[PDB]
Amino acid sequence: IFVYQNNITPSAMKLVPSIPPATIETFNEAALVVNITHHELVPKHIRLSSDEKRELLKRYRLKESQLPRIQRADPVALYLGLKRGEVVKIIRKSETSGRYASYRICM
Amino acid sequence: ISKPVGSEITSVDFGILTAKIRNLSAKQITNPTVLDNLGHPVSGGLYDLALGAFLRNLCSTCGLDEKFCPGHQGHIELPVPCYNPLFFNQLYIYLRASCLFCHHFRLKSVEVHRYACKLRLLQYGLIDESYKLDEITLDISSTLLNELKSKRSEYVDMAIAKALSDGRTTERGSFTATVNDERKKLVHEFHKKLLSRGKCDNCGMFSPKFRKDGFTKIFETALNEKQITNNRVKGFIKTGSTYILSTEVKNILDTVFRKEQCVLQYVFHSRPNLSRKLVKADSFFMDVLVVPPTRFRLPSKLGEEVHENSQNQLLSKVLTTSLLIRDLNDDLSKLRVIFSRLMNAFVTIQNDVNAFIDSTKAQSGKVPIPGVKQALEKKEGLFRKHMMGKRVNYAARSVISPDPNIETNEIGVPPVFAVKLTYPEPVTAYNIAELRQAVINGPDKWPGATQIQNEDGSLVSLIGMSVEQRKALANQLLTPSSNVSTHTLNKKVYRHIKNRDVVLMNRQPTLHKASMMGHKVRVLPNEKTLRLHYANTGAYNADFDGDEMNMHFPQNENARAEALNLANTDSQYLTPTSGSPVRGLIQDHISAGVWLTSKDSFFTREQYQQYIYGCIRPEDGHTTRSKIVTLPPTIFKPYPLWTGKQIITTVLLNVTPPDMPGINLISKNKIKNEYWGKGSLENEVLFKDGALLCGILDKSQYGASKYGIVHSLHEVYGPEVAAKVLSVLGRLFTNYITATAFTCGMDDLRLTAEGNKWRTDILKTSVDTGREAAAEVTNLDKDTPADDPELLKRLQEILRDNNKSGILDAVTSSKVNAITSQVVSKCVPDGTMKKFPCNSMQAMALSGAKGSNVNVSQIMCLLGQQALEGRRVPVMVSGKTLPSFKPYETDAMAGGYVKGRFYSGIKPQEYYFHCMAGREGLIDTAVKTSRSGYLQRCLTKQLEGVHVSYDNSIRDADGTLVQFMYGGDAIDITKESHMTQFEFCLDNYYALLKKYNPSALIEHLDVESALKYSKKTLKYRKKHSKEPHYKQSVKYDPVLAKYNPAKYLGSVSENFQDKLESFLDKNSKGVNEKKFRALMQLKYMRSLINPGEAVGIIASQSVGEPSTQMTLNTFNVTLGIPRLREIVMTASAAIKTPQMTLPIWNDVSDEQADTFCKSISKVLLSEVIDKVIVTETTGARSYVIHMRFFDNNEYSEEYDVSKEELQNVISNQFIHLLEAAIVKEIKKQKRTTGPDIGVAVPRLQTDVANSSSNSKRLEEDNDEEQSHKKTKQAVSYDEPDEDEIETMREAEKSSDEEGIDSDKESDSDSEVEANNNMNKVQRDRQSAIISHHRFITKYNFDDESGKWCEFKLELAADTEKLLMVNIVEEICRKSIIRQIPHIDRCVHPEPENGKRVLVTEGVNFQAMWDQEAFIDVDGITSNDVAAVLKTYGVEAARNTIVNEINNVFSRYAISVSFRHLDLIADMMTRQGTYLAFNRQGMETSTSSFMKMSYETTCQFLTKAVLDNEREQLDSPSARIVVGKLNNVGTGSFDVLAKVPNA
Amino acid sequence: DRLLNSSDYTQASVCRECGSILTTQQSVPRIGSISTVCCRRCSMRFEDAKK
Repeated sequence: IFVYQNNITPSAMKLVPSIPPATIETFNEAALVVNITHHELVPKHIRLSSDEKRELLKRYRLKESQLPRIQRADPVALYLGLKRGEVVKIIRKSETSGRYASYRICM
Repeated sequence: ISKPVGSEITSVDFGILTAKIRNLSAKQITNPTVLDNLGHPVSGGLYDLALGAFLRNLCSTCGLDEKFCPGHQGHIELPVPCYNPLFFNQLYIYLRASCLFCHHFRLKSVEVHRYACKLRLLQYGLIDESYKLDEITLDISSTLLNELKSKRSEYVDMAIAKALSDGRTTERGSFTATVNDERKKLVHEFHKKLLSRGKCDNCGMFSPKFRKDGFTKIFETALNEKQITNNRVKGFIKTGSTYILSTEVKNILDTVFRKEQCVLQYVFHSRPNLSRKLVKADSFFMDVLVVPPTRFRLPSKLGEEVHENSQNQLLSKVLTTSLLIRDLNDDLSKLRVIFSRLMNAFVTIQNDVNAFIDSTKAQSGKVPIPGVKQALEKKEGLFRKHMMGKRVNYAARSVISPDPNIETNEIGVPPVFAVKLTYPEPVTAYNIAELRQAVINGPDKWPGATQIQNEDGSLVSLIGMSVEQRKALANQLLTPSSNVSTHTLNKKVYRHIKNRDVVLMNRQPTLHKASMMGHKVRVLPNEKTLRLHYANTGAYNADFDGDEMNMHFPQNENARAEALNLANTDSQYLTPTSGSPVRGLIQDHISAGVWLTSKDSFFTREQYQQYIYGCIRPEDGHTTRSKIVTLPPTIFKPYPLWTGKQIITTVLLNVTPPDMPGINLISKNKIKNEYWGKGSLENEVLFKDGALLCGILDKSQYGASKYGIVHSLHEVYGPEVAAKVLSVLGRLFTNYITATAFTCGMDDLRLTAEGNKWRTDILKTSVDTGREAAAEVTNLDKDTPADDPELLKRLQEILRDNNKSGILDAVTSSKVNAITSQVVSKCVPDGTMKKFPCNSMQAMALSGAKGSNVNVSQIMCLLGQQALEGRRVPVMVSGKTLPSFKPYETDAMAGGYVKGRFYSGIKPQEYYFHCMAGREGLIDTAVKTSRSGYLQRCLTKQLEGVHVSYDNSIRDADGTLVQFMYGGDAIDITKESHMTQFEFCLDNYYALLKKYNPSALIEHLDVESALKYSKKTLKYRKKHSKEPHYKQSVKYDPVLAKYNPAKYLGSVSENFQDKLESFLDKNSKGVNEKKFRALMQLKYMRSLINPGEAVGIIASQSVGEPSTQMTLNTFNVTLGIPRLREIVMTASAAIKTPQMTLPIWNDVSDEQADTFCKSISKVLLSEVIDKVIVTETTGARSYVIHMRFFDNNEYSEEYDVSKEELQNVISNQFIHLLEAAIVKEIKKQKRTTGPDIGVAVPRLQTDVANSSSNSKRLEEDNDEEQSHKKTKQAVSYDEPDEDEIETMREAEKSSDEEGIDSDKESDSDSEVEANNNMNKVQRDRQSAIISHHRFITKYNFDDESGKWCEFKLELAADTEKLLMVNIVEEICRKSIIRQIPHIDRCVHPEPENGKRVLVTEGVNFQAMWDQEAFIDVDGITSNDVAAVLKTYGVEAARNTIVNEINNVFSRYAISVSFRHLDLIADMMTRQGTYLAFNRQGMETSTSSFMKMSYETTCQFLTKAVLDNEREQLDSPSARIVVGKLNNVGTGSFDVLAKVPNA
Repeated sequence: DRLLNSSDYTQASVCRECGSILTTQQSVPRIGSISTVCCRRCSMRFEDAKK
């Protein structure tokens, strides 16, 4: 994680995929003043290992691209550090039912 | 139905006709003659007899006749390949991007190889592997770039073989919306890198860039003077835009497409290519046309005048030109002018096939000939007029009429309709007795028939026959015909519509599904109109004054079963929007139950037996006991009498089933107890074992009202018992009204003499109210008189302002509305002449029969304040509200307070003001119409295949999952009505136990499992009760997420679970608590949403229908439908009024919070200036600017702005703007000072189009304009007249290579007091202020008091007069003192329910995070959804959508369910972005017939062909086109018959 | 019923090889035969009897 202050050079933005095993995740420290997962409108995102991604897709009989999608540059997908093809689990409080578990894949 | 179909269409491939059309139709058309003299079809013409039979000639191809031939196609041999105007825009990309020398593209062959190899990955179900191709990257020699290509194709050959080894793809590929999202993102990028390059990267020699014109000519420019020097240092090792012939461009793009076959194999395919056919260039070029068959090109006709067709008119012009360009090619064959007509003939042979396909993309007199593209794209055309909107047989329409003597689930059919509409009834062994009588009666006498169908397929009409032939033909129905081909079939008598059929019945604006219900048929004699019950008038929303309803009569048993079980009126009792009942008795049945169930109502014995059999008749099947049972009387000894509440007991005793016990209900009336007298209890309704024991019945009980008696019988005994009670009470209070009438007279309206004495004296106290308010607003006192001249000066001051004078119109309105409610509160119950039961005027308001207490007050007491546009009566320029009043008359009556009443009359002055308030509602009559018409259509095209699956998930038609449960808990809205009404269920336990019968039910569903897991999750949640939501440990996901609710007993949402615990714990009441859980957890299981349910349509109708109810104006925040057009439609990144709710802390105080609002709210420098005194003098033009601020103790309270900040804005921002405005204005002085006199300027006041709305239809009154919208289906608007539709019409600009690339301009050619005695500081501050500005030359600032500022701009002497004060007033209103960005003004409103919050006019989340000492930053709430998406992610953007749709509905007191709002917000955020319902949102979708049928039809059509798409035929808009059965509901499964033999 | 079985509803013929509606035809039979339905662009004229 490379926390910076004003900017990283566009010449230096090419060094992010420069390591194919290892990732570099850059955050501007003005965007880190408030942890956005503590906000009332943001539910509990939990990321699923493939031992239960696969058991999710076996219950509902889903291809991976038929799930609801979360973006690669979402403020909570960048928080958890989601690679593409990783299902995150959302437990949100419905007005009707209370705690309601929903799922969403990163593509 | 006796002709079954086997094979059926399952999927539809798009494609291009190759020029081998010559196989299917070589009947080619060369003669441009259509008919000769003496009317024959000429051979080789456009009406040839090999194209199908025509004018009673036979077909030369079929051999069949005028009717039976299907028609045949024919081609027109173009001698040259002129291109296609559909695929032209998408070859002009491929022509600009190719190198003509190298015969490749301009890009690198490996950059093309990258995109060619990612699109191979996207056509399978794998996307992350298509981003891992960019991670293969290792002045480059040729042996490295051919190995880089080898290892990228190495990975893909393993990436596909890995996934196809699993089930993640098939050999036919996979294709979803998110897969189609990424493919559009590469191909649009691949068509942007290729469009802009300089040289070919595989050679040097580069082609000159083309430029086109209106789709007919291709021009190639001459390569300019700099670039040939590149062509001769690399290649060696006429005029502007010469013409390029159409055979050159094929020859160019043939060797381009042959060379890069590898990339184009994956641009023109979104699924894998399985035929491996080559993408060729003659797909873009048209060697031949085809001609539609003659049946599709018949002549047009008006009266006797039979004109020539549109299609033949265009198609002959091509065929004359083709013969010309053939004949003139013979002319040039013997060798100038002949070369200039041939090249001009190529312009017009292209231009006439461009005319054959398009109309606007050709040239036209005023309105040219329609092309085949423009026959498709509007509300009219083809794809919405004749594919979604067909006209039907077996239907009728008529005016409807009221009827209380029919059942509520019935329609009364006239005998005019009844002897026309016929149903094919196959004759069998059980119906020959009733179908012989049908053939005997014939088509005149009603229970008869019209025609019989033989076993061979032919019909035999019975119309002209007599009773001889008809009786001799009824006796032959069960006779087998001798044939063996038809030994299975039997005959079909087309009997008339009897009393046992059903009918779809259709009010014409069908805004929701209860506007089209299924009635039973009752054929009534002697009538000419359809005839309907009053209980159905709320469902269709009908008023019985000339409404026409369509009567659709379905024609098979798969539709009779579904109009009797699914779309009947008995199942439509509760609406799906909130679960409220929409069926009940309306006006005069309400006002008879208040008399019948009253306590005066005693009936004798002969009267008791008559009213029971007047409403309940055992022959029709109303009783359940086959014999009317009665009750003992309530009075025995003096004379036997029955009470009126005992008749209601009796009619409930007979219609309810005898096994189930009576209803137990405790409720309320609308009628207060004190209207009956001392100690009366006739407000509490009490049913105890099916017996009305207390309290009258009203609109609150058997109206369309929730938790009444009819709504309770629907829950305990079901929909058919509650249907019969509205039928029985509809006839009980009709026969009671006949025997005992009801009237409204003049004595019902008069006050008594004491009560009429009260309202004179209470209104005597309002003669001195208009001046007490007028002296309050002007801040005078001690009751200044009305004609005091200082008051009259002040009232004229508040006459000239609009933010004032609503102050006076809100003080004086409230100060006279108190006198209004003092007269009502003392008179209308107590000062009336006739008290409650006998006063039918009050009894129609208290019952809810018709009217209100407001209507009764304006009749008996006074009209009151007639308020206009929210304010009050408008005033003249002279201070007079009428010519009868003194100017500035301080009076209530002069301001429009009507003290008169409708009983006694309103005076001519106050008659006039009530005519003003009568008109201001009537301007909101015409603006109601086309508000929500387009909004609901745009919802119902996206939420249209969305349906419950059998695993309770909410999925779109293509399978792309939207939700995992409906609402969170999979409950139908029309079932959760008594689900939390636990007190009602405990009273009715034994009656509700054998509705939800658990004895024959428990061995099919698991009992012990989800009860065990729920008590884990319940107790574990009770541990971490005070932990916040982000610290909630997630060991135990909810029980619905693990167990099927319809299969496991006890798997229940965590909100129903807690309410059931909180009822059983706080209440101690032969019923245990174990057997009340096991019923209320069975009631939950039997109240679930069924699979196949069309929850997409229901959610889109439950939003769009009550938005026909919020069309009204202000009684700040964007209100109603234009707020709903921003959320649901158009996906507004820029809301016109964005806000931000900032919750302040608990320990911050109100003084600390108002001071905080001042710190955020922006302060213009205009806001702290009182006066600016500019003394201009000359000699150099020495302008002196003196500013007078307000006092420092004032603007430091009002704005929290220190006087040092005024120094730090004037000296550093103001004068930089001031001297910029001056040198701009002196530059205007030298350059532009005078126009050209005599030259006309353009137009003045016309609009952009049509110069008016309508020249004739704009003067149609609402009784005449509803006469033109009743006789035809005319609910649509052609131009829906919206700026957001115009902003949906205006966006998405052409190019960055346009005339202006970044909106570039010139930006060039610039090159009192008398004080002195400053200190050294202010002298030296001034020195660098002069030295850093251009004209200052003197400066000072009042630092001791902060009251003034002063400087002396001394300009040039050459300059002339200049309006300096208007320069200053602009700059002061723009100079910001203190603005936090994107935020204008904060304010501290009055709290709703303990939430101390702020409201911020603007959205800036990033800046409010640094104010955590006052604001809870973990609780701030916006309505800008595109800002919550950008900052807090996609789930907080989702919860903002459901919260901001709910503000639109709860403001109008409309309660939609949250289950409908959750399904829309999950559809708008299904991509992780904020998409709306529009063309741009619809783009990422699977089915193309949904896209073509919405709008921009041939836009999506060319997209579907260039994609070479297979249509999977699963959206419902694609199944109706191809005629396939829809699969939402009863089409969502297959029925299979069990046969016994092997 | 209200959009197919009452409005238009033809039982058309469709070739199962080219997958097209409008390329079909009932033949003119030689005088002994019964006419049958036969496609056109899947057809080959009898002159093409080549080896």
